[PDB]
Amino acid sequence: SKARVYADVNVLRPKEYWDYEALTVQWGEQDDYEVVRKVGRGKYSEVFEGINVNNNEKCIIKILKPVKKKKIKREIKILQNLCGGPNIVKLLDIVRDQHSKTPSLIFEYVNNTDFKVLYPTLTDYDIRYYIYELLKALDYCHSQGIMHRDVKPHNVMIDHELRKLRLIDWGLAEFYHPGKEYNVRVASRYFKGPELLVDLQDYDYSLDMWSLGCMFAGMIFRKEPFFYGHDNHDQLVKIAKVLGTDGLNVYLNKYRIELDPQLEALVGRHSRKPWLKFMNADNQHLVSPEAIDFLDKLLRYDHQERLTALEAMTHPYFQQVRAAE
Amino acid sequence: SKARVYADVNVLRPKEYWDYEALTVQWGEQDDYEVVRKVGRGKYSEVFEGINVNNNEKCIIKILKPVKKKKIKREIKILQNLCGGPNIVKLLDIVRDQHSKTPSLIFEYVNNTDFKVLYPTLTDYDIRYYIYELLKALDYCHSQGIMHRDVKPHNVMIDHELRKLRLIDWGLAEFYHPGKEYNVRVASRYFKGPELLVDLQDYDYSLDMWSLGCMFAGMIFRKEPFFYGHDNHDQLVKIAKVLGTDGLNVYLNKYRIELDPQLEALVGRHSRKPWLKFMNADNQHLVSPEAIDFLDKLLRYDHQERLTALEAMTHPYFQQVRAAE
Ligand SMILES: CSc1nc2c(Br)c(Br)c(Br)c(Br)c2[nH]1
Ligand SMILES: CSc1nc2c(Br)c(Br)c(Br)c(Br)c2[nH]1
Repeated sequence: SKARVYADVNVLRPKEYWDYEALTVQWGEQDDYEVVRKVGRGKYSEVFEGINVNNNEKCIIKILKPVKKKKIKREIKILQNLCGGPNIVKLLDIVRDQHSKTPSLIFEYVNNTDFKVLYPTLTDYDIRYYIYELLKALDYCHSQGIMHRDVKPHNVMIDHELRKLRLIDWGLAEFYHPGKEYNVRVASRYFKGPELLVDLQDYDYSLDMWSLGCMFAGMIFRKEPFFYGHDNHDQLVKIAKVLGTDGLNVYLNKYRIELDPQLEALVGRHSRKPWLKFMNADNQHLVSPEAIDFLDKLLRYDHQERLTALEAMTHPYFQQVRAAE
Repeated sequence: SKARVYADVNVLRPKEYWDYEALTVQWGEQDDYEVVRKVGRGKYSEVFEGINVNNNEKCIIKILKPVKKKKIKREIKILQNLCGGPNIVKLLDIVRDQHSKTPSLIFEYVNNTDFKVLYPTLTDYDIRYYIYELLKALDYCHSQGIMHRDVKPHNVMIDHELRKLRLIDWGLAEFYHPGKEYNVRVASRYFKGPELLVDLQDYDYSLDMWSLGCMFAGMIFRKEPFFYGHDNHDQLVKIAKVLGTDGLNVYLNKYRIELDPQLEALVGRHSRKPWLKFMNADNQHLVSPEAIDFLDKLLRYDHQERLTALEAMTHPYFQQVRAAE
């Protein structure tokens, strides 16, 4: 498999663009930034709102829990290539604890409103708008040869008042290389594309669209996560129970990929579930023919069938938002 | 039915934008333009290359065969609204024979190469490129609330050397009005969308995409016309024999449209014909998974399922052309 778009970005760019292991970090002053209050935390870092001692501007300090120098160079190089692009979290500085080497990435500040409390307030248009904004981030990084590999609400910071959105956490992000096999233990479970659940290692930008699709199904259907699987195997089961297994079968055959006997019998056989069957009084006003049509073109077993970010932005669903533009 | 996009363009614009009957033509000097040589001719006009006596710049003089003042105002008003837009034939002046009222529309000159001789020379990329260019014309007029209703090679002037393309002949063009029934005797037969063949009068911009789809199938498969039907009825037969009749059935049912018993039994029952079954040594190099995928998304019975012009431009098929941009 090869990405249907932006497949040669890296092959035509200077090696120093993608050769992240060959990055020599320019550490700044661990001082210019003061932690003001812990505002978040993944298992790969603790996050705090912070102040830039110099200009007093707010900032976000991401202190990294012991990371292999090679992975940090990846996240850093990726942040550097995408810095300036639409809705990409701006990396303002890299610093380190003098005494112990602990890295902290300094980013632009985003007065974010956690999704668990923001999404239920979102109007039909709001969702359309924000998803749209997220699509600019995605189409942009994809156009730079980068797979985020970790799309999800948690990684989409949103300032509702300013309507400013930023795709964050490029720690699981990777450069796309035509015909390269990648680890399928990326992205959060509930957003893991089928290809990740069936060890189809030669994936691409499309991985993200599925993630987005999951995030979108969650927002319109008000069901977060949309595919709540306790474990990777069960994750493929929550999917098959929605997309149907015959679709899965076609996917598996097209890419000559087998399934492990155990999971195989666990995913059993399920008929495709109409998207409208997820509709209820609570989300009826967010569901629409276009929302369904857009979502249907996102959640495709075949990563090759999924809408590319650029195509998603032109789907009529986004027409009103584009018109405001 | 209502267009999935640009549906409210006219409803939000000043009435003088679409009220073409209320146009008061500003006739110029029938003199400034001299016919140099007949270069074309439809049944609604004779076309000649011409010279602008003033600046000596070449021009195209379209002398209209007796037209109802109401239709001329339509073509003229439409040409005026779209003048300046991407690849839209530029209307430079409207004049009239003093002695007899015969109208002549003066347009920009295009050193065109008839398609019957140009297309066979076109490379894979050339086709992609030109179709792309045509899509800008289409997405633009559609975004102004106008249905061309007559897309076809004959109406796409092309200067291969300059790679300049213009969508011409807006004589069958009309303003789009949400929920309005239009005459289905528009566009040339071989490019008539199914909706035109089954009297689905509430069509929209999508009509054009089918036309384009036909033109595209002709160019990649080297089969002009692609759907060669001797008459409107037989036109729906050449289609059903390709898209299959069950698809047709779904279309007919969704829009509660019956078929006339006569044609009904004439279209009989046919299975869908894989697009790749139109491939042969002569067009093999122009056919590709993306070309097929793009075409498949154009030739849909359901005008609502067809790619909108804006969506077609973002289809991976056009990726290389967009990259050159
Ligand atoms: C889970 S709470 C949280 N808020 C964040 C903001 Br605002 C930014 Br900007 C960045 Br970078 C990260 Br990482 C964040 N993590
Ligand atoms: C069929 S030959 C022909 N060539 C044309 C050119 Br060049 C232009 Br510009 C326009 Br407007 C029209 Br109508 C044309 N008709």
